Amino acid sequence: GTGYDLSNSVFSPDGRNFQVEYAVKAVENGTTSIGIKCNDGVVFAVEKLITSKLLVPQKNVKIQVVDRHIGCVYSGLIPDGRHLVNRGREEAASFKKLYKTPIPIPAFADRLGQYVQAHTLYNSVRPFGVSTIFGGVDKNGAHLYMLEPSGSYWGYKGAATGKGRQSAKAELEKLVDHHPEGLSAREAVKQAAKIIYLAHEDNKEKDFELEISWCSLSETNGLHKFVKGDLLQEAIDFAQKEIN
Amino acid sequence: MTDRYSFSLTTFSPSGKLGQIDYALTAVKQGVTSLGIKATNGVVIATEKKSSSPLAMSETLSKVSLLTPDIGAVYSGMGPDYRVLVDKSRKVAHTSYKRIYGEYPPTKLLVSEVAKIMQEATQSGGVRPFGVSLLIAGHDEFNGFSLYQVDPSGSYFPWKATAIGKGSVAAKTFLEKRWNDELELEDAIHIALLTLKESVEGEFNGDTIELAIIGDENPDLLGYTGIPTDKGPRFRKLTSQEINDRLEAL
Amino acid sequence: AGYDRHITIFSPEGRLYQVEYAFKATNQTNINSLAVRGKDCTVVISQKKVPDKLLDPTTVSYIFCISRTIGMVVNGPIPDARNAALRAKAEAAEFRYKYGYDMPCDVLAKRMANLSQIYTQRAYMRPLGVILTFVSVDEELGPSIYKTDPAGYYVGYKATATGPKQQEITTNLENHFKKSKIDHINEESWEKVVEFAITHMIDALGTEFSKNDLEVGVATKDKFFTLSAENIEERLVAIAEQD
Amino acid sequence: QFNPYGDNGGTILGIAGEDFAVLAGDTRNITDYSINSRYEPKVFDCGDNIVMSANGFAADGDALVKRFKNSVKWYHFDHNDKKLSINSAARNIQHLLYGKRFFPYYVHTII
Amino acid sequence: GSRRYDSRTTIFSPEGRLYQVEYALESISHAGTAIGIMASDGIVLAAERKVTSTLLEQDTSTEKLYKLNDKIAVAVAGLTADAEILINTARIHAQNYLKTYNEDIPVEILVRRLSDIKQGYTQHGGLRPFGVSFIYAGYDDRYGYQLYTSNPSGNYTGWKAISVGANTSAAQTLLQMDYKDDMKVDDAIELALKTLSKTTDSSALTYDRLEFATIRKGANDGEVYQKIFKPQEIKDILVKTGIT
Amino acid sequence: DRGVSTFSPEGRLFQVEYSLEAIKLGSTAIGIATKEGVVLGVEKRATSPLLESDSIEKIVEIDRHIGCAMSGLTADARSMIEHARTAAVTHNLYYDEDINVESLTQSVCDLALRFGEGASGEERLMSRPFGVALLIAGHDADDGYQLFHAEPSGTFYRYNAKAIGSGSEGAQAELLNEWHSSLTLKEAELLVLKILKQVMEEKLDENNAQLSCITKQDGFKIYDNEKTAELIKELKEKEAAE
Amino acid sequence: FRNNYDGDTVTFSPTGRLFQVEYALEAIKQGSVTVGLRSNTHAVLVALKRNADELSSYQKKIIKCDEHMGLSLAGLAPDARVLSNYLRQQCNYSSLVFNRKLAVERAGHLLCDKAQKNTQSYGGRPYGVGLLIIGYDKSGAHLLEFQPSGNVTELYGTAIGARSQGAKTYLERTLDTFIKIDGNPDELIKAGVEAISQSLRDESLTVDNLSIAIVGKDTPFTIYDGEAVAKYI
Amino acid sequence: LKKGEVSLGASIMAVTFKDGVILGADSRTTTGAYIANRVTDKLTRVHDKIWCCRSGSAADTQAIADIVQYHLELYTSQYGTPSTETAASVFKELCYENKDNLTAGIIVAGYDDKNKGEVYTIPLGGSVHKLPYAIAGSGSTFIYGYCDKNFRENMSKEETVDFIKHSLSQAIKWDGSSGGVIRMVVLTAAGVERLIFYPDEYEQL
Amino acid sequence: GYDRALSIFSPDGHIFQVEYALEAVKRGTCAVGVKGKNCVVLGCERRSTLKLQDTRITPSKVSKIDSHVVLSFSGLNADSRILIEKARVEAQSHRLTLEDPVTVEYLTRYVAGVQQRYTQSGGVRPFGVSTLIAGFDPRDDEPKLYQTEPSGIYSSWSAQTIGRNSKTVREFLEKNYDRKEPPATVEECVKLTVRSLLEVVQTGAKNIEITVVKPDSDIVALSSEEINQYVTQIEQEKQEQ
Ligand SMILES: [Mg+2]
Ligand SMILES: [Mg+2]
Ligand SMILES: [Mg+2]
Ligand SMILES: [Mg+2]
Ligand SMILES: [Mg+2]
Repeated sequence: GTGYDLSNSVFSPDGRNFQVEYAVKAVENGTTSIGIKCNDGVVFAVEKLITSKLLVPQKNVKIQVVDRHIGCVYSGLIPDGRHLVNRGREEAASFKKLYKTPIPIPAFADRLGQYVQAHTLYNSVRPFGVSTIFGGVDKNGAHLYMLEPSGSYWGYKGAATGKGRQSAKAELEKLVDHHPEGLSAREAVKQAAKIIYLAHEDNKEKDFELEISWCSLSETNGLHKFVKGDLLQEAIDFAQKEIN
Repeated sequence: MTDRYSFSLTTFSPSGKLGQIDYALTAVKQGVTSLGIKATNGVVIATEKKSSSPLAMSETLSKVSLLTPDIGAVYSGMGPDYRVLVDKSRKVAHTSYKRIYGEYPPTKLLVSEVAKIMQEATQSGGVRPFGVSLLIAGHDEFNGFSLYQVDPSGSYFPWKATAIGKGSVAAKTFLEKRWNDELELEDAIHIALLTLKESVEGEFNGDTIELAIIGDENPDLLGYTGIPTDKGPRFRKLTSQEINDRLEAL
Repeated sequence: AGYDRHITIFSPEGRLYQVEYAFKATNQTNINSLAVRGKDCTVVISQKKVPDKLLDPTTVSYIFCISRTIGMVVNGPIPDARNAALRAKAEAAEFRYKYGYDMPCDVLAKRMANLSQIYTQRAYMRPLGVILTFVSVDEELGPSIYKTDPAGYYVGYKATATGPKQQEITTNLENHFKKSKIDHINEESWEKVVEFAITHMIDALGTEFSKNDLEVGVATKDKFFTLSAENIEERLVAIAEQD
Repeated sequence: QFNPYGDNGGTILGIAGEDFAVLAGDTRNITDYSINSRYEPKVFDCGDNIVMSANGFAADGDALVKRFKNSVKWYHFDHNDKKLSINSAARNIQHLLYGKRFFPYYVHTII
Repeated sequence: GSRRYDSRTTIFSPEGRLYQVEYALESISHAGTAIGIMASDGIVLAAERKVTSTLLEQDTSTEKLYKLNDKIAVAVAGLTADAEILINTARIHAQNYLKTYNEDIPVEILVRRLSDIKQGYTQHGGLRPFGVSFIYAGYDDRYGYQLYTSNPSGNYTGWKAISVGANTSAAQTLLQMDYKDDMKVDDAIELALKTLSKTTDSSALTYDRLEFATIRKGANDGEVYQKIFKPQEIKDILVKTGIT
Repeated sequence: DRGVSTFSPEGRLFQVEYSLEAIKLGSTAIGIATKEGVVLGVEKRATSPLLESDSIEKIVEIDRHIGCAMSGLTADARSMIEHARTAAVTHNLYYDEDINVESLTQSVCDLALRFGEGASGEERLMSRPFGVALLIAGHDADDGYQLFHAEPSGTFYRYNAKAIGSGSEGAQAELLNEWHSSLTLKEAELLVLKILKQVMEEKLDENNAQLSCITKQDGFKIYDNEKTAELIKELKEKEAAE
Repeated sequence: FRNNYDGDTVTFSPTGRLFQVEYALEAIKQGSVTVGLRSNTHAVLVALKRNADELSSYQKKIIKCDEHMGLSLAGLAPDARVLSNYLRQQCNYSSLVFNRKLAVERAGHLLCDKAQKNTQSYGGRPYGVGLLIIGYDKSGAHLLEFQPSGNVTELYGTAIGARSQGAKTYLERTLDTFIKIDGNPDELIKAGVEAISQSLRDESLTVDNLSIAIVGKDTPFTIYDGEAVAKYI
Repeated sequence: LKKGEVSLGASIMAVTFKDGVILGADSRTTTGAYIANRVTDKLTRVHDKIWCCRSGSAADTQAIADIVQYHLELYTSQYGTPSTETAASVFKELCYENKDNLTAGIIVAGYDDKNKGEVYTIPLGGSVHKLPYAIAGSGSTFIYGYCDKNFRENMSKEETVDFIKHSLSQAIKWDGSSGGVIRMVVLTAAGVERLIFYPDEYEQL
Repeated sequence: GYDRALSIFSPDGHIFQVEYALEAVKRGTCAVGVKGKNCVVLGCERRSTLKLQDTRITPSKVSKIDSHVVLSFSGLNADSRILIEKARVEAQSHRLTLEDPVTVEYLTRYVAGVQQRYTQSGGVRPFGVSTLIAGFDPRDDEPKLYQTEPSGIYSSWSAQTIGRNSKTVREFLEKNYDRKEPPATVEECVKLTVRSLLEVVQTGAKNIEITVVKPDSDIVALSSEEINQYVTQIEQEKQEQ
């Protein structure tokens, strides 16, 4: 018979959770966002589509901070992402309240993971329609992670999700092969901007806005800050430069 | 989120059949054979240890369980369902009886308590029935020895001897011929071994069989001396060697 | 009526298809693992496959340190695996607080199996698609391997294997134990048991391994730990002399 | 033991004329023999041409005034900007006060 | 969602009938017949056992006749386990009334309460009804010997003679034939047994296939005596009447 | 099956639209707003001649200054009237004044979409929308005489005249043409009577129709049969002219 | 195909769509048009009100949430009442607890999260109304567009409802011009009316038809209805 | 302190030094003037290298320590080894949040490789104070002067053991609620060392 | 926890569960009530599907809600009990708080209200019962008779009937009951009632039960014999012609 894909927690005859798989489709129809881990931090960047000239420039911020050291960006259904970040924040606070130290990145990742996975356990809830790239700096280094609708997550050297995910991952694999030493946050910011611009070709019909942020032990103090001003324009230029 | 399944999963079909209960009974039919025989001075419950691999350590999986020092149980059906039914039965023996009356419950009543747990799985919201049938054997001061069978519906009945599972029809037949009301426990253990041999496909020995009796009080299994009113548990699982010794007198 | 294949209710044959489908999900990762017991240790070996060159190899594991003494290897999707690891860690800690002693591997297995049985009976809960192999060197029982599955079944093993190629590994181990006649590898050092393990996995799967292709956990009295790439290599370099 | 109340002093006075009304109150706030402030307003314009003062334990006074000004805000919301008349404001305040009948606002209010 | 799996046990059919109740009554019609006959000096309850064998312990058995009080008893037709659930709540209600009023509970009060519980499962809750029909035989100072009956719907009625379970139409016809308002218990016993004998679906009516009870006010005493016949006593009374 | 708070592919809530259909099967009710009062008239429609018509309550007082007429599954309105009355009295208690008619209306309409099966948002227990529409008419100092039509969808509109019920499409058409900013109470009563007379299956008499009005001076009053018979008579004559 | 995947919001389609949400977005499309636009000093909402017959009132589209913020609705009015109430409460809490005026960006964030909860749980139903939120906070003038899917966007101008696309184009053209109408409230409004009058078709905007709202520098959110919109036709 | 319950009285202190930190305490518990246990162990392990000295109510401190031990075991299983600051925070949370029903003055001392030795004192109110060394217990009043005069930062193990030994003997000398043996627990990179000093030694110093 | 919307609107504006509840009423024994000038009589037919009943005990079809108000019904017997019990409790609760027994309209509005609640509350199905409630308000002498139905709709009747074949007997009352001379006597009121039931029951004495309710808590159930005397006298004003 059929019908194994109408209710969330149901296992199909081949062991798949179809509802989680359709959620992934909502993520693939979304904007591309990436994360690049560097020698002492992480950089996140995302493509923001300009639906029209009426959108106020630089105001519809998509990258989010959790606590003061974690950055989160996601692709898919934006509201679902906000929902996940709100939980992330409650979880980070709980951790700091009881243990005093800000939440380690590996701990935080699992917190997000268990919550997302929880949404694949019952038919009364819908899985998250987003893949989230996040990370920051903690007691022992930088960490970058990517979380899928199934609740699956792993650590990354670079990560990409969204429509242009393939070009991005392609460009990301180039960086990891040429620079095994690591990448300075400065270069990673530039490279992230590049990767997004290049990835932007997978959606070349609308104009776009670049958003970058980073958390670096030397450039931001292990705190999350958005890339604004001089720093941002330098990366935009470097991007429109290596395109042709 | 939340268990919104507050409705019955077992409902009456147009023919008056309780679907899930009939299907649970079918699950019980495909299970290994277990039997119980009641003698004048004891009861024996037995089953085969269908080890699902030779790398598994068959001793770490007890199919014959002690519920109270004078009551034991065996089953045929879904093992995990039985395991949780045993935990619940050992507990209720305490909560609804020992903590109130200072003594362990009589067989029929403990039986009645397990049965209620099974019936509710047949009507409460959002659950399926238990896929097991149990044979509970025990003793108590005022009723003596007894053997009861409890089905997925929650119905229970007392037996002189019976068998459940795979070859229960053939076994119930072997038991009807061999059973009489003058049997000593050793004779029932014997007949139990014979009945089981026919249901058992392969190797028949003390490491592939599980037998337990409810008989005389075993002071050597009490663990302490000094109090004379409590004389020891009547439940005793036969060891691998005790079974073999009896298999040779076939 | 026909929805009997979507929730945990009996099919007309007395089967629970959702449980059966949960057993197929355990094989979705294409990772095999095996566990053997030494004279005073227990080792679990599990394959490690890192496809994407963008992943941080140090975070890809299906072996979890449940408590100071219990280790657990999961064969199944990572999200369900981690859901189980978290619960097991909580159960183990709570047991120690309440009862004053460390939770035995076998008792942890029984508990996790009982929770699984529940998902099998209650329609709102879906089974987790994972098989859990718990190992330790119990203070009363000695080296131990208890494995639980989606049906809520669990039992203890002399050794065991799990994954898509379970049968090849199992027949291999089975043959070794029929040949030696004992229920454990007769070596004193956990290092040799680890070697025995890796050797038999190679002999069984017909595959050669490097240091980044294996994942190893060892249980000894009072501790369970995972081997580093470098410790594994030393194991690999020691085996390339019998073969 | 913790005493939830205090006495911040002060005196207020309301006089109704034919076509006007005044509500005056001194400006000193005290605790026992000390002056907390020489200028701490105790009479407020609540909107809708209503002045109010809740004199006694100042924390309770601040709270009631805060709640009443809010009541006026919601009255407009819930009743198409209708003006809250003094007799209505009065009945409303009776309800605010009696709401804490068993843990009173230790104030004497005048509007 | 979960609506998908709900059988809706408490809805009306287009004809105003309760599906589940109608189906429960069908289940009941397959159970061994239980007969109750009311005399001027006692009541008789007789019942035919379902699913037996040579090996079943008839001595230590009770699957059809249960004592609810020293003055009230029921005969059960349907699922034994469902019956035990209800029987126990009835036993408690009887004791609650005794505690409250220091008088034994009048029969109809007990009957009404039980029926009301059955009715509840009929109008709210979403649970299947109890597949049981009861014949209540009891005595009290207001109405003397009484006999009532309740079914899955929760409707109850009173009778001079009644049967529940299999072959009711046939049994009721035979009862309505040989029953006389001035009957004596000894005479009621015979009729109950005669009736079962002619409606049994099995070979011959033998003792091992019966449960029998009478509630009599033995003139040489005062308290009403409920007697649950023992195997040998059923064999004895079966001969005197003439079924051998 | 399909949920109770599900949207249709057109963006309409299924249960609310269907609710609206049950309302089209109810007795007609008409309300007309003038500058001397608001008239509310309703068709009684007894299902048989043995029914004592005076026990048919389709026009009810909410407060001295607010009355209302109903059409649809009339039993559904009982809880609605209870709420409206309690809201008005409660408002008087809290504020020592009369509740505005819009406010009373809005309060009633807040109940409307409070139906569903655990609809994530708040706690709305009512398995289905209401199957009755209401015409609420009254007077307050700020906006004078008002007539409102409250639907199960939660939306309510202010109307100079409005008909609801089975003969509504026809009746509303007449109202559209006969209403003008200068009608008198007496003229209004007559119109309501006339239009009810037109759409009704049975012949209108004082026993199968009911009139009422609400005025600033006397408040809400249900016209007793005698007052209406005279008005009906006064109609037979005014129509029998040209 | 559809009745399989559109019965609850808790069900994703095979292409990753949320049909109940998309159907909600449709109710908005059958609602009357409303425009929002802002300069660097004021933000205006202009809304075409709709009636049922020619004997009824015209349903209000603008709701004041606090002295510095308000919105215009399109779609299911009961829902706008539910969401503007929340906004009123959130605005109130900010003032009461922090003595702070709620930022529009925050109001938007709050609205998005409230809408989302109704799209991930079973039994619920998405909100079926769209809102244009204008306000004047510490960072100036703001206009936000809220859609039931939970997507809230900050804009210079916009419009929602049936035929909204017309005014949306006028604004998209007139941007360079209206973004500079500083210190002149009446002009901004006029631009808003010009904008809204590009989505007309049925009739011409009359005195019973138009609704305008403005907020800004020294202007508390104020609603002009009927009588006072005469000077703008 | 509840009427009649066992009191720890005590003379407890924790002192950080070059190699790490040392905890010390007496071993007397009392119910009035009766010594309920003359050889108690007030040095409690909540983690391998995180210990605490208990004072106040015996029941309360055991209950609290039992819960901190649990929270830290679970922390460890999930996030690795906890810092002393984290252990102090868990202790604080329990002491502060239940201040109305508990009488517990707890000193938390621990060793880490990044932070070396650390001491946190959690007094009756539930406040936490990180210090070079801390003294508590009823016998502590008597050694405030002695301790402030003789403590120096970066002392050696030998010197620290001596300082703790002299301080507590004085504390034990004057306080009736302190007595028995002097127990110490040395926490360093090398491990955990348990020391015990009998009356005959400390009494005449 | 169970709160599934069982009564909901279908495409055409009907609530099936309520409509199906009515069908249950259509299958129940007929009940009729007609009022005189100083009395109300309630007649009911006895379910004849099975016979050998103990008339002494069996739940009567007409039930006293209080000393002055009675309720009869047609529909699910079990459901009637729930309504009757709620009514009896509310009757005592009214005496306790208002210091005066319930009027008949009040009691009716209460029962009807309960019926309606079960039509728009989650997890419950409507009552498959319609009732006839009759009696006299305290200190008043005008007879009262009301009828309630599953939807929760209620109203008063000079005479009314519900249950199987009610359509038929309703037709008998519509052209045999005149409000100008309502049965001016207990005797003639009873006769009219029996007459109406005879047009359906099909020649059966014990088949009809009549209950007569007069002012000031005087309620009596006529005996099998008292009624037979009526059927006889009735077969005369039919056979003489
Ligand atoms: Mg991927
Ligand atoms: Mg399940
Ligand atoms: Mg489910
Ligand atoms: Mg006023
Ligand atoms: Mg001392």
